[PDB]
Amino acid sequence: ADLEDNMETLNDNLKVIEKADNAAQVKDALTKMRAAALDAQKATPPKLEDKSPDSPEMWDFRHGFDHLVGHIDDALKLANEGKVKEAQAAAEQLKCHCNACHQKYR
Ligand code: HEC
Ligand SMILES: [Ca+2]
Ligand SMILES: [Ca+2]
Ligand SMILES: [Ca+2]
Ligand SMILES: [Ca+2]
Repeated sequence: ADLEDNMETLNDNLKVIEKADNAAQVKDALTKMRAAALDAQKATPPKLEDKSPDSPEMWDFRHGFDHLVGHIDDALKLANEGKVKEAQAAAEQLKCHCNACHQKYR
């Protein structure tokens, strides 16, 4: 549903997470993020123009959303187990996924 908007959704919900008060909020943000990541994973960034879905760049692109959903799952667990700050920290550790893709395909 538009790659810009998917990316806005991940960004945004990182902020709510840092600012959050209780796991239920954090739980909801990570939900939004996960869906965003799966939707984004289906799109074609401008730099990957006329690259066939079997190209390494488009494989690598889709791959990058896979590691990230993993780490979002791994953080959601902490959420459902009431463990806020540790999930608020796991969330921070997600910026490792953000940087790597961007530097390649933004
Ligand atoms: C590739 C597998 C990506 C990962 C993982 C993340 N981002 Fe991304 N982002 C990606 C691309 C290819 C682009 C450019 C889209 C375009 O319109 O050119 C972006 C852009 C953003 C932006 C800017 C959005 C805007 O208003 O134009 C933001 C704020 C952003 N991305 C955030 C973001 C965060 C917070 C991520 C980790 C949780 C993250 N992205 C991962 C590609 C990829
Ligand atoms: Ca746009
Ligand atoms: Ca924008
Ligand atoms: Ca928008
Ligand atoms: Ca905004």
